[PDB]
Amino acid sequence: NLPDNLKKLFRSMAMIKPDREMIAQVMLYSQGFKTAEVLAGKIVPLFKLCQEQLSAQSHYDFGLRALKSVLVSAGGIKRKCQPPDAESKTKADQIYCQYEIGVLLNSINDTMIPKLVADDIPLIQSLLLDVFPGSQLQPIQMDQLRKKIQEIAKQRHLVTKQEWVEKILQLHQILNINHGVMMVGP
Amino acid sequence: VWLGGLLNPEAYITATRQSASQLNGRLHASASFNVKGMALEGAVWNNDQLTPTDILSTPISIATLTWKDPIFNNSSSKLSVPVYLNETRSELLFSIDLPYDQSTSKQNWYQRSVSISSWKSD
Amino acid sequence: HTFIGIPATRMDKQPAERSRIYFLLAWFHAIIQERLRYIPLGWTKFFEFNDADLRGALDSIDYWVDLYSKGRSNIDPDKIPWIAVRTILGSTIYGGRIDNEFDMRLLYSFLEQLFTPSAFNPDFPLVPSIGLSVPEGTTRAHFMK
Amino acid sequence: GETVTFKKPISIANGPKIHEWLTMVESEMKSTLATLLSESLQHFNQVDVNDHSKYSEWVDNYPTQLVLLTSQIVWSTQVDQALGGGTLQQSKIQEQLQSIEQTTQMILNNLADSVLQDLSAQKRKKFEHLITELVHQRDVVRQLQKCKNLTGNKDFDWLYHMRYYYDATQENVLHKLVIHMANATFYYGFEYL
Amino acid sequence: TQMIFQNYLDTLSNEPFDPQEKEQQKRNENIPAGLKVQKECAAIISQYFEPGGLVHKVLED
Repeated sequence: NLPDNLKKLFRSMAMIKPDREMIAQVMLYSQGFKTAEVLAGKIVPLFKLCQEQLSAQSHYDFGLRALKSVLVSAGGIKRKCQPPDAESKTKADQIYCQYEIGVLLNSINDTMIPKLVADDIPLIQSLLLDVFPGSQLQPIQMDQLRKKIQEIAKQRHLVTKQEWVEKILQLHQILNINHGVMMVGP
Repeated sequence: VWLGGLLNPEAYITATRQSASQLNGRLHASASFNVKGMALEGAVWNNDQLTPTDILSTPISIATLTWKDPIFNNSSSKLSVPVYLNETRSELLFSIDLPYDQSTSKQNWYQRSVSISSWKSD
Repeated sequence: HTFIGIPATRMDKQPAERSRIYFLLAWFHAIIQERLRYIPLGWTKFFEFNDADLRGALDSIDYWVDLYSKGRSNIDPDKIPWIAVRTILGSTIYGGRIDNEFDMRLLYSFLEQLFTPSAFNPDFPLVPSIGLSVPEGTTRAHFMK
Repeated sequence: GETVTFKKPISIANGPKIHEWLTMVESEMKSTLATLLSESLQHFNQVDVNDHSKYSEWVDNYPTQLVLLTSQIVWSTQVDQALGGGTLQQSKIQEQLQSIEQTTQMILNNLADSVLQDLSAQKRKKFEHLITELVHQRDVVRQLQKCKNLTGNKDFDWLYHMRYYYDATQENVLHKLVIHMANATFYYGFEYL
Repeated sequence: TQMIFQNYLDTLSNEPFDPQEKEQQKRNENIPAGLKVQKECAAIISQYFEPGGLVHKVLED
């Protein structure tokens, strides 16, 4: 595309598709994940799928920026999640390998499912197992807020429905990750 | 199936992967799916190996594509063939390894530019 | 055409094996460029193989081919850093503007087919089918004929 | 939020004009970093690698910008003495390299656990950066341990990458560090980052 | 929809229509005629709001 008067003064370098696998592997290492290597080979695949196997919405994004953003959160999450001869290691070793996979999911579930829609929330579940078998999403351990949230609700004559309270929390989490959060909805 | 004829080959194939993972679990040529209607451009099918030919592109009755892991060793000797979406070669679907007629040097096969098309007008 | 730019007061300079390599570049540069009119068979797309690239390569060749033989009227083929010259003319000049991996694959075959120690063998094969082998010479005028 | 006291104060009180003292900070900025880089090389070059107790102290002594260069300059030279010059049985070079591939590998883990602990962000990014860097070193080195027949500290399988070489024997203080990659050679601008 | 209906009803026998009664009740709590009326109304209609009730059947149609 360079002007017809610069395609001989410059040196073109093709940067079509990057190296997510690598970027992710090392990305996790800086967080403290000892599994990273193994992990990355799954986090990336999940993304590639979620983009072509989850209802194509307008507020859906699985670019590189997304993959980096999530991996970064997994760090702080892990920094606050105390981890758990022959057949002694193989068994004990696997357990740890899982602890990391859980922390990773906790991040996906933190800043990846709030984006999901209705018909997509079930599909993502299936996809997550094929990628992260040894685990499944967990609840929102935030009793602190849930307590004060349930108070204001009844105060504003609001129906403290379950699914409802869930979203308010979806914000507190995603906000402490992506300083720029946007709430799309009808 | 008629891959190239579909509306989204990229999707179908990337789906037959996990369906094949739900079972016995990289792609391979010949638990697995079967595609029909392809077209080998540059060579021809013979004795189960890519062989030279004076004719441009020839059809492919059908072929099996398994997702094993193994048979991927003697590739250093085999030839790599891209599976675009059509003659345009402006859209790659998936790479595939296929044995070739070792009569003609490997370098010749490279400069031979051999690829496989899914959709083909007529 | 490729030669109208390559002066004798730069191609006949020591080592003596430099005259060869230049010609090789002209041939390699004449091929890859000639194939653009046979897309998608010649190439997946149409890469801008301008002369500027060629000029750059000549400078690089004049580096490695003149770095490991500065002063000597000759130089041994196997003593030339082809893995260096072929890489520079591959993923940072000619193939630099290549996006399709399979395109580079093709490209590099031409490189590893002309820019190598075996490319010096007397009567090196260029276009066998017709009977075309590298001209045994060591000067500009020599190759021109 | 990082700080790096200069090696030569620039009293603006003396009466320097607007650009007078300004052109000075630029000169000193490069001067400071110039010297610090050398001192860092001296410090690291006098500390145990396994002993991560002191290592964790070495990092918190210099600016992240420099903290990395040192690890890069150190990595560069080590890979050479491990390749020789066309002379050194396959085992020789492969053995010399196996070490570096492991030594740095051990460090990654020491930091991998140190990052998972409590520590500010500013101080963290430094470690997060070092991590990323050492990962490059070990990875690159491994790529070498895959080449059955290597030449020496001049093989392209080594020159392909961007190596960093220091030379305290140099007259200048800036020009001491010479970056290399392929046949190209540049000079570290010493621009505080 | 059922959630919204309650918000309206609740806010009725809670939030006074007249702004004066709201200020006078806010400084007195730390039942003017108005707010008292609202309640009686909310009760008479309440039954129609619940699941399947009038409002729903009409709002849907």
